[PDB]
Amino acid sequence: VMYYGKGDVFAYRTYLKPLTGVRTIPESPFSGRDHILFGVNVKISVGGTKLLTSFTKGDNSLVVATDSMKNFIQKHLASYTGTTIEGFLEYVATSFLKKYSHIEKISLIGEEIPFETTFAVKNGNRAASELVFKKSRNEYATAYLNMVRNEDNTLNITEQQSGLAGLQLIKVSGNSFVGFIRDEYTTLPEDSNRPLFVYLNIKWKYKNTEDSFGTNPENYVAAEQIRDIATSVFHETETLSIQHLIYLIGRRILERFPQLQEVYFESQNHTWDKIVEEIEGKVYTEPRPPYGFQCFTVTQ
Amino acid sequence: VMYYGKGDVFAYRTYLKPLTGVRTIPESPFSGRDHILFGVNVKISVGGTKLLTSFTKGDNSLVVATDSMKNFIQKHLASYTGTTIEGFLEYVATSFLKKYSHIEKISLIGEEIPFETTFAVKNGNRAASELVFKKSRNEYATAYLNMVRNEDNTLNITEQQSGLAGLQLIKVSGNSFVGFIRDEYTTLPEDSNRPLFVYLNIKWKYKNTEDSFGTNPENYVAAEQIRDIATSVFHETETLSIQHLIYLIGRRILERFPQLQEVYFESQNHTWDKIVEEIEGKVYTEPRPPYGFQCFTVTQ
Amino acid sequence: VMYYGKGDVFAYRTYLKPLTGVRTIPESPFSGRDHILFGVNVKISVGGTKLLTSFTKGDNSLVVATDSMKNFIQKHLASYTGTTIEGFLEYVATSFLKKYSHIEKISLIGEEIPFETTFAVKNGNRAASELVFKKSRNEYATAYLNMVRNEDNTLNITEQQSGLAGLQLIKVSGNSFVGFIRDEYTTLPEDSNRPLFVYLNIKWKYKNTEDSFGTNPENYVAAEQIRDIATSVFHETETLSIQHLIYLIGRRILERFPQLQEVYFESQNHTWDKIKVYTEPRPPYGFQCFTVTQ
Amino acid sequence: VMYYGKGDVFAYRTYLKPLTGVRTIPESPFSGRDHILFGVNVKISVGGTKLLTSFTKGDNSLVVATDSMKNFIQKHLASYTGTTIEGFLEYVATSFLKKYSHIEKISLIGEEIPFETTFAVKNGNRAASELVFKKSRNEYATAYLNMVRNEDNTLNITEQQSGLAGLQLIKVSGNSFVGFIRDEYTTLPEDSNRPLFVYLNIKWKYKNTEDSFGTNPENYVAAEQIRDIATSVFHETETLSIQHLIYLIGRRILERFPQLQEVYFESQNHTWDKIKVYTEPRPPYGFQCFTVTQ
Ligand SMILES: O=c1[nH]c(=O)c2nn[nH]c2[nH]1
Ligand SMILES: O=c1[nH]c(=O)c2nn[nH]c2[nH]1
Ligand SMILES: O=c1[nH]c(=O)c2nn[nH]c2[nH]1
Ligand SMILES: O=c1[nH]c(=O)c2nn[nH]c2[nH]1
Ligand SMILES: [K+]
Ligand SMILES: [K+]
Repeated sequence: VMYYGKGDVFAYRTYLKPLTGVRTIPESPFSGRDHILFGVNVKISVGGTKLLTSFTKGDNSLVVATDSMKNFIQKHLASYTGTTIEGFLEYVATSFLKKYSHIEKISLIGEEIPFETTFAVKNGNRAASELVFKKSRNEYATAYLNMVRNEDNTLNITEQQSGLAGLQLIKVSGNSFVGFIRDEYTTLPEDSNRPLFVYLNIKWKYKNTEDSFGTNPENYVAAEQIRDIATSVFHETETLSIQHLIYLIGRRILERFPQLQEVYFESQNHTWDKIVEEIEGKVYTEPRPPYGFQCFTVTQ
Repeated sequence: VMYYGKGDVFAYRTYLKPLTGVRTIPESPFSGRDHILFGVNVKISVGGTKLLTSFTKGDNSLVVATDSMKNFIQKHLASYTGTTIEGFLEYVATSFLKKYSHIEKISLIGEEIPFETTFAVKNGNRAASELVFKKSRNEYATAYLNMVRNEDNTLNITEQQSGLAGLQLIKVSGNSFVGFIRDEYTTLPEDSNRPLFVYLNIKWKYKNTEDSFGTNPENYVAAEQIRDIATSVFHETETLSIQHLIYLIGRRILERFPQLQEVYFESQNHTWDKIVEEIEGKVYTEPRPPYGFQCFTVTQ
Repeated sequence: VMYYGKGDVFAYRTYLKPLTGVRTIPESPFSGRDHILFGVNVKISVGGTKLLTSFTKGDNSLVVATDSMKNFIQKHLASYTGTTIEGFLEYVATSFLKKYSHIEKISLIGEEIPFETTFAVKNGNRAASELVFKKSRNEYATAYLNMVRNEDNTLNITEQQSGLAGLQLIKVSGNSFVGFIRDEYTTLPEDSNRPLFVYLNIKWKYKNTEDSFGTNPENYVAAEQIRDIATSVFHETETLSIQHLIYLIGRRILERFPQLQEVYFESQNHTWDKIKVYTEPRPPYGFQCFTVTQ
Repeated sequence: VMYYGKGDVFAYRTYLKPLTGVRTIPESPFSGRDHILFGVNVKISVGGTKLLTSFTKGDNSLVVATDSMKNFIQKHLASYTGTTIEGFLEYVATSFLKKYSHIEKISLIGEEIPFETTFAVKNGNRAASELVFKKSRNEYATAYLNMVRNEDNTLNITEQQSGLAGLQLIKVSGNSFVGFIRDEYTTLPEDSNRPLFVYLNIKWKYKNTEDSFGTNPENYVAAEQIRDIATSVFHETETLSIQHLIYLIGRRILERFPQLQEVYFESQNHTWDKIKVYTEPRPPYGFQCFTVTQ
């Protein structure tokens, strides 16, 4: 392996081109993004056989400084005319490989920095502010893009993924976990009504990469819509495990978005413990640190 | 000094008594709390001259185990019949001092664990879920209560404060910081239009402690309403500094809530830097770690 | 209340004047600091009645920008000729009030950024490097200073404290917690041999503020020495509670350092649960606050 | 993909069998581990075709609860008779696949929880305590193991790696970064003497998996020794980049440990900005990934 790059390249700008013309689904009122305030955190990693002597000899002749990669990313947000985080990564990647022809591969991760609308009273009228936004530390959209320059000097995307990260959902009732193996290592009691608390990271892969860029926005799959499917499916279903929940969420995603090839889940179990004192309302509290987790792919 | 206690006592319960009958203000649509899902993180600290030998001699005869304080808090959330985090602390404090008459002082901090409504589709109807909630890592309500047992064995509250913590607001334009001292230590340029990013922690003190408990809920001041004043005032005003912004927020709070005696601000400045590369849309990025801060009290 | 300032002002300096000639105590090998690499994280807060209109009117005419406070701190680490973090805060505070006559009060917190030595081979000899250091995220020295300008324009120290923060100590045996109140709320079993795991913040106040500056280094009390007293006392004693442990640590500190007026403790209990094998507990943690005076 | 498991399974054990008889190298004093106190944080992941219906139908009949995996790990630390974190993972993996025939693959990550010795006075003599240890939040040993059940029911190790994580090293001088591309996007000045601050994660693979278990301790490679090689090489060399530094560290590791097949580096650049006085940079950090093979 031989890669180098820059992480935590934050970039914020106002008045990105709005995302509109999206295709709606029953589970979500999402209708687009006004993009008055946009933020992204980018990680860039590059490689190429011509970088060998920067490691073996200390020869920096062909090294793009990682500080310069930071400048490159931030400058390209200023000139980006598109509407999605996926399209921004494609713009950066194509531009970078065209600039530096000795680079054979670039990998980009983009994580949206989400902001929420606030309201203000102007002359007796309370209405959405175009100026003041709340920074959110909750869920956010993500994107991943890898691109190569082939031996014949043509350029190709080699992996593209979109995602939703940081979603934390608790369902207070309507969840069971029963019927699991009870042997000499089992101290977990059967529970026909637990308050299941799941962390969800969800990623999806398009059949056609062009659909990820917003160029024809009716074919875009928004992380907001995926989020809203997840919350609806969790509500609708008596869950039998996190495994079965994420299967059902994935099936619903692929049914709603036939342009997707597959969907990938990383879930964690953070369910609260019943308190020690006997019960009045039932009371729960934080568990010990060990957390369950699941990784699962659903394909068309 | 001589105190001991328990921190990070989390307690979650469903169907706390709803908060309704609140008094509205122009800046906020807040109309109450449904309390289907309630969470709080409590810190308890106690003291008393009779605890001396637990330090000086290792005699635990009069020590309430901190684990037992945790049990006490969690059990009392199960039996609490009120509607506010302030009233919950009062219930815990009065009950604890009545149980343990050798304790002379108790200090409680409560931090709400906020949850946000989600939506689900049931038989074609998309509507607020009573089951699935999103855990929020954004702003949250707080409460502080100190109570003593006097030498004559009567009980009194000795300090009570309510608050809002973790509010992060960015205003993209309509902020200036000019006219400050320019001397041999000054490298900051004058800026007539900066994207001011402030962290706000806001605390308030009632004239009459009973108004904090929800018993007559029209006299309650909700952290939600304080939040909404802060966002409105930030929008309405060309800011001249964070100092002047928090003064104006405080004045508006005290005007809207004449039952409050004073309001206290802890603010931090986290404003982004303009990027190094020249500009296309202007682009900003994260600053170096040093952050400005302000502490300020406004009184009636 | 009316204060403003800057937090997280980091400053890293090479070749500060070495701290030497400190009095060594039996609990600790500490005998000074080479100061090849010295880092500090400073928080500055200032106030004064003449700042009122910066809040009430948006008038910045008397505002020292917090960014300029950051520059002031960093520049003064470059010019500081002393040997201790306490002396550095004194230098910053005096310098700042002398520079800005409208400031009536300044409060400073300094946290040392600790570095540890590393091994290098030089001509076959393994020894501590003079060039390569390891950044530590464990315990660290602290200092606190509040200074005011009086109406007669004299400057006065109103608060001064030194400290050790972030010390995490576990003793595998020789600890009990028994005899506490058992009632309707008690589920904790009595335990005659627990692996007590304590977090310790320890603060001390000098009888004579001059002793904190290193001017006469025989009178300086190093956070390293306080750490080593804490571990020695923890080892020596069959503990009966965290309360009684911190009492005994504090008594030893005051006995070893008669120039100290008081010691202050903030402890937390992070003892593992028994499943011998132990594991991490649930989040609630016990804590204690306690002062011993000379 | 179809896996599930448990993360953050902490387990703390006293008096593990000591690691002794290790081969010492010139860069490091390391000569074993007393193992009075031993902590590990384990992540377990398992899979198998027979788990399909636990996802597709909600049938838990073949689900080992992740809580039970936690119990399994913790109990096996109590019964483990070996001397290394790599050997502990092997014991857990073999034991788990032998217990649960429907599991076809298991992946384990183990992170050592590092403790440091402390000073105590015993009858006037200051010495390392056998009872009181300091919890360290600095660098730590790691191990990784993947094991599968074949169709003929043999068990096979498919991946195995050891590591050192969280090493943070700053070298005050003797580092350059010059000669890189300067174009429209370059604002970074050339620097002939920077205080290079690197974070290092270092991983290695043995030629013979048996060497990782400590069974023959002369062949074990301790994370402590890798750390000390890293600091020695950093010291010895006028660095020309992080890229070239990690190349030289890796070459020295493979020379000192011919039983190793490869070394892998994940480095990050956290060098301070110059305001001599330096300060913390803005958040963006450089990083490098690089493998050296024997
Ligand atoms: O949903 C769950 N899946 C699991 O595998 C599991 N194991 N313990 N609890 C659990 N809950
Ligand atoms: O609003 C501000 N107040 C201040 O005191 C300050 N100092 N630098 N920038 C600043 N901005
Ligand atoms: O040392 C202790 N002090 C306490 O107050 C306490 N309470 N529970 N466990 C405890 N341990
Ligand atoms: O060691 C370095 N390698 C790099 O690639 C680099 N880029 N900017 N600074 C750097 N330093
Ligand atoms: K719309
Ligand atoms: K209502």
